[PDB]
Amino acid sequence: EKVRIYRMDGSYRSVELKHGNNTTVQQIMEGMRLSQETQQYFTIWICSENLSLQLKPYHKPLQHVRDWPEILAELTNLDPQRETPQLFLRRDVRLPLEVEKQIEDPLAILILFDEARYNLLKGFYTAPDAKLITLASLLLQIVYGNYESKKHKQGFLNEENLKSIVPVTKLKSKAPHWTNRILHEYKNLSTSEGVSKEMHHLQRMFLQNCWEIPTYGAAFFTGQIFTKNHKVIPVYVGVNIKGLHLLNMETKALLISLKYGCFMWQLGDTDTCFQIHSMENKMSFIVHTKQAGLVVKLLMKLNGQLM
Amino acid sequence: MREYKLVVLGSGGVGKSALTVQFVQGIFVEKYDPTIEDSYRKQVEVDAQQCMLEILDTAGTEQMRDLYMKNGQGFALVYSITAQSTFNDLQDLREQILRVKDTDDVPMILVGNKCDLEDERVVGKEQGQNLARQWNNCAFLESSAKSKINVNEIFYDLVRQINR
Ligand SMILES: Nc1nc2c(ncn2[C@@H]2O[C@H](COP(=O)(O)OP(=O)(O)NP(=O)(O)O)[C@@H](O)[C@H]2O)c(=O)[nH]1
Ligand SMILES: *Cc1c(O)ccc2cc(C#C)ccc12
Ligand SMILES: [Mg+2]
Repeated sequence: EKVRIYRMDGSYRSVELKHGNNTTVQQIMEGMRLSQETQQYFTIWICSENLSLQLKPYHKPLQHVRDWPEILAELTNLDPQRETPQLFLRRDVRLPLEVEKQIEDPLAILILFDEARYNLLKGFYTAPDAKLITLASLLLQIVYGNYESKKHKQGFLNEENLKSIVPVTKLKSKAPHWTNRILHEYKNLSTSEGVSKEMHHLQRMFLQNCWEIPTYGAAFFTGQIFTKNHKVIPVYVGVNIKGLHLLNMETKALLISLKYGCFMWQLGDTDTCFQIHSMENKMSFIVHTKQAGLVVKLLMKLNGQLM
Repeated sequence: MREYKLVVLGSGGVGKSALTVQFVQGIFVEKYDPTIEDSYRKQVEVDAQQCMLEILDTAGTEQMRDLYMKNGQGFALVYSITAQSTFNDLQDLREQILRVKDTDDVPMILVGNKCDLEDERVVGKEQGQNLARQWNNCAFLESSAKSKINVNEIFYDLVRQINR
């Protein structure tokens, strides 16, 4: 018995299931090619198109795949016929930023790098144009190698090549005006002999620019808010080791970002919503979602980790 | 961007995974972990074009083998110059691929791995070149996953053979 454990880039590793569908996350984690250093940073997630859940070491992932239509009905209003789940190896949402900042293992770095790159291209990283251009330039070095005037000065950064290095939400309107600044920083990276060209060193540079993004490492949930005629605004709810972040589901625009200690939460009695009180703002809002129980529990655990 | 389906075949222990991981991730896998089935993706530039490579890393000790050759576009056939049996086994593989593809025009390369272990060699270089010539002048390379010798050239050459 075996299962494919995927990663964000489409790759997978098949792992033997010693105990069939009773095999645990911990057992599957052992079946990978990860040392104790590489292992502690990641865990098994179960994800379909519009629901991604971090699993626990004692969980049995194949039973979650089996029970997925019931999990979708409990936590979402989604259509279960288009949501076949798969198993992924992804960054542990509880991983403290201070721990990640001292990682030197090349395998852990590339696994984190690929997930970070996936979030950037999908539009889940909100950052100023300077930060985005810097990330795009690092991707050109990592993927296309050293800058060459013959190959990259003109007729290179078309939208086909732009897809790979800029967020999809910026491909149309803003990225085409960035191509000159991107190529300049790309040229600066290749010619600056003080910048290490080691693959894992370049991937760590990419991550360093991602660590200051507010939604970095966030687990994303789906919900709705009503606006002060009340209008419905579907939202992504991002919870990470820094706090809570609200993204417009359609544009990925950052509606609000709140650090731990600067806001409070309350789970609704109905369990299908939660309220947020922005300290030092007098502002409150309520998010309607059947994942409210998970969001609040995660908010408590990540707030409780901090010192 | 064009996608290329590449398959690394060979008997157990030859270094299929080490060669694949070195090419994709830049790491030398040291501990021997028998592979069930691993797939990798990697964007490279071959002949001034960006190519998305899907590399299938296969098990060397059991056969789903027919689906690999039905779907694969190019095939790296790997042996170890340390083990004579792994060289002897590649003959069956080369003929199985030609059978499933129903043609001898199949992108393919013969790879003699562990060329860093010279003081452990059992299969001579000339015997590898001899076999490649037998295989309708098939491409041939000696490689090492540690020393990074002829690692990228394996997958680059398959891409060119697919393009031709
Ligand atoms: N010295 C040396 N050792 C190598 C080389 N390539 C692989 N090895 C070693 O050979 C062993 C087996 O390597 P591996 O890639 O797992 O071989 P495999 O063909 O994938 N085995 P399997 O078919 O079971 O999946 C490992 O200990 C690895 O370090 C090489 O070029 N040089
Ligand atoms: C309850 C819980 C804990 O304790 C840790 C991490 C979690 C992640 C997700 C996701 C996605 C849901 C619940 C979690
Ligand atoms: Mg292997």
